[PDB]
Amino acid sequence: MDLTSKVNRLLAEFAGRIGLPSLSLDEEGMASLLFDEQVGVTLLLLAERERLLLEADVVGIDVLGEGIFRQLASFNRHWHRFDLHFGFDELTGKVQLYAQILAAQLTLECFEATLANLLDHAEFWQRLLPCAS
Amino acid sequence: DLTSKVNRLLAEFAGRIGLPSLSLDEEGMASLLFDEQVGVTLLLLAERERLLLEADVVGIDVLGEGIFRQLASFNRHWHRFDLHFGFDELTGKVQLYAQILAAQLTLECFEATLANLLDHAEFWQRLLPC
Amino acid sequence: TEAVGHFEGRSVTRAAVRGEDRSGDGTPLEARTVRRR
Repeated sequence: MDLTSKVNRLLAEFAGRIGLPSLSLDEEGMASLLFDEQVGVTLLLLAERERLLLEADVVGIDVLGEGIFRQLASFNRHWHRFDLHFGFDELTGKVQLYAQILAAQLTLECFEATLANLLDHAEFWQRLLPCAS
Repeated sequence: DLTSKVNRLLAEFAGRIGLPSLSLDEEGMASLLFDEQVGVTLLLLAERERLLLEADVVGIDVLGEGIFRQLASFNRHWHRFDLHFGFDELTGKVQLYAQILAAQLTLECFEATLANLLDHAEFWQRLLPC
Repeated sequence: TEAVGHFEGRSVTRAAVRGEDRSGDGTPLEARTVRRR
């Protein structure tokens, strides 16, 4: 059994738990979700490096005052304290948190825990970063 | 004795690298200088079972005022090479970070990651100022 | 009707991947020079 199907098996079980009919990876090995119609999360399977990537949209750059990218970089210096680091998508204008799961520890329990944590922080920086008040 | 393991690997590595001896200091850190241009700073976190590698790239005094945007953007794609850009406020120099868990902490994995880290560190030094 | 799920106190809907919407030579260590500082 290849890695792709191993993960597809995990996403099928995860779907059954939350109430979605089905859930699988793309031909590119991708799958996206939308939480509370606000936080978008994308799953990225890297079969080569055997690891699952998790992208999370935090906030839009239009609501952010400048000088924040510096405070985000200062965060990445201690990313190991949360296993999460910041990134940016120029095309979308969205600030993103990234989390990864090694194929060796990739289980349902670990996947849900890593996702819930990623969302916990994403929602936090989504409510904190904006300066528009 | 998780600290002695790293000292054991740093000991065996010390012979292969050419250095007389190598071990973590009282704090649990270590500083090395490669090619006289690249500098890596080992850092062992006991309770977390992690080995951090901080590689100085370039100071911010030669970059523009719109460089912080770029770094964040780079971290999106460098998320594949298991690397990312950060910054030390006190020092004042952008850095590339990488970590090795106690689970995969082997001599082979140590040199492989460090080899990859040095290549990317050098690669960026030349390109950052532009 | 669009399917809606629930995860840790959050509603969840299937989202499009929108891949089109939004988006080295290894150098051995033996060759590299070392300088403990």
